[PDB]
Amino acid sequence: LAPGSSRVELFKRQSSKVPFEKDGKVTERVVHSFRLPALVNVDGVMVAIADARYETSFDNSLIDTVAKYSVDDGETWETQIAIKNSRASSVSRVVDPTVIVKGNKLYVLVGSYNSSRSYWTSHGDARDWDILLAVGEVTKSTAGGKITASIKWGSPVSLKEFFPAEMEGMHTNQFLGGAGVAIVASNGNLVYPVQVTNKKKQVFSKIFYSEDEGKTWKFGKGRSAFGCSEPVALEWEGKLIINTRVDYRRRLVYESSDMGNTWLEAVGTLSRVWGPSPKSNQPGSQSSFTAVTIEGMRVMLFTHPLNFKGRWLRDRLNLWLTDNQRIYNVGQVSIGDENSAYSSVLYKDDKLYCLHEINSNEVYSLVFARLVGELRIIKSVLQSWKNWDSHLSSICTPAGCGPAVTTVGLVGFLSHSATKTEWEDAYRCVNASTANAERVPNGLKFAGVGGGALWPVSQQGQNQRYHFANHAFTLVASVTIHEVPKGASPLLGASLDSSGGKKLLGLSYDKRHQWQPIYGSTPVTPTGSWEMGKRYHVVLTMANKIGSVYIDGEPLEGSGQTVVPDERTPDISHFYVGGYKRSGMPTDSRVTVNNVLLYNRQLNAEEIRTLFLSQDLIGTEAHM
Ligand SMILES: CC(=O)N[C@H]1[C@H]([C@H](O)[C@H](O)CO)OC(C(=O)O)=C[C@@H]1O
Repeated sequence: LAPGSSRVELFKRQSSKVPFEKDGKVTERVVHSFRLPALVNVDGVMVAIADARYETSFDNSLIDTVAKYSVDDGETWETQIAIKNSRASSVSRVVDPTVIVKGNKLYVLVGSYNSSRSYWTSHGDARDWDILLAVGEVTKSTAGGKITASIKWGSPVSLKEFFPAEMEGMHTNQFLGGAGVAIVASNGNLVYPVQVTNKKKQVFSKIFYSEDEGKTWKFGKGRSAFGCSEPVALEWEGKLIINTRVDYRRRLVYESSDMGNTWLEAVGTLSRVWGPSPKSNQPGSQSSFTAVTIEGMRVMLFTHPLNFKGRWLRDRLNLWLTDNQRIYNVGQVSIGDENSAYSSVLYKDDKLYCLHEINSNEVYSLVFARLVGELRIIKSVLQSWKNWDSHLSSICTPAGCGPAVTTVGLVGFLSHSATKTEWEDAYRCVNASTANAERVPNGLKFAGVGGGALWPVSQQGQNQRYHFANHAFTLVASVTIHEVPKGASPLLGASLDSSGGKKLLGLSYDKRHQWQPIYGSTPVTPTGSWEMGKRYHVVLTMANKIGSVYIDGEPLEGSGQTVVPDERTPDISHFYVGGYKRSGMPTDSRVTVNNVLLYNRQLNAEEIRTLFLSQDLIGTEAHM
């Protein structure tokens, strides 16, 4: 982790002690491993909840739920056991503690097991399982001229009575919380995203919520796909966003406007973006996923390990920042190549913290980190986002003023800034690589075999921030052709393969001064007319499997065709700009490209016409 940042080993493996209560007797007991961090703020007191695995890190062993709390931002802590297991056997355990804060109360939901030695999803029945809720009340005193906190943990109550034997077809077996930190919805509901099994041993996610302060609970009727576990959720613009774990696959993300009655995959923003390993073929993880306000902008924070080592090692814990449009990698929170899987991020009084695991030889500690550097970076990126959105929106468009340039769904913008080999994203998330490029105001001039710029889509590798483009996009640019080509040459497009030979949608230009719009695999029909040196406005749109190509605000003749067979979903390799950037491709595009914009939707007619009219006003050169 970053410059200026620091940590301590707070929950220390084989060292920290907790008050182990059995049969009315308490003994300070050393704990082998601590896992499943949840870090929250209750009325100014920081509270950290986790598993205390007494003798071993094996999942199916002796576990109580431990809590530490601090009134001085983590400088000093008191320690308690928030929830004890049944003591029925040497493997009795309360597990996957999931926390909600409302007023001065901490709602903690745990699974409770008595004697099984096997993993929960493997169970053929529910005989060893219960689902419990404990409430902790947090009070503060200023006696003695100091702040003293205390937390009184009530007895756990079983919520089993609220679990229906049947759901939309299936028969239910067990459920648990998704671990970490859940929420109170804007309407006051307590909301836990939960992981549920059926008699087929399939796992799936749902919304489990209470409209009466936790006295009664209900299930939404919809669900995730099968295979989605450990769900984590936040509320964004009136809707729940449910971020799920999928072992051996990319993470799936869903939105619901009705407490889980209906679930829609968020294909246009966050779903399938985050991979659980470099090859997305290893176990997933628990993730922190919260909505916060920083310097007045509403955003989301998300953590997940990169897992270069594989299996459940889960090294290299990374933190991400997004506004539901752009997706920025803040960086690695953990240190070196240490194993570091589960985590919890907290933003309190304009300070950022992380409670996370470190794992050596299957012995786990939780470190408590002060993310000083990470918050500095975050605030710089958010400033950049605000500044450019402000710039675009402040432009008085050719009428007094016409309609504003749209920033809604604007994800990336290539304009004046660039280096010898990169065209820089003004929004700072994804740069394009270049070859044979010369800098010019608000863009690049390209020439020669192998020339052009490449804006990676699936090529981003593990984490694919532009996976929305396989469902809808609008890509815009101003282009100027300097030489008549020998035969069709490319200007702009979306490629389905690494070379650019198989295109989803694109535009090329030919020796007869015609345009060559390319609609999927359809045979190309040249059309319209172009002139050398003239600056043209180009827009490619794709939505609902149909692509269109506009020139100067006007649809090329024949635009509006099918570019995706309704069976399949595309896997776009990259966008190419100003050529293919492939030496293996024989084309030589001699062109200047300025002001490339990528939106995560199909722009409408008015929007398209406004961008056309304000071409010469949107560049970044004059304002840095
Ligand atoms: C009850 C239980 O076994 N929980 C385990 C959990 C589980 O797999 C998931 O919460 C449900 O599918 O996974 C992990 C894990 O480090 O990957 C830690 C927990 O020990």
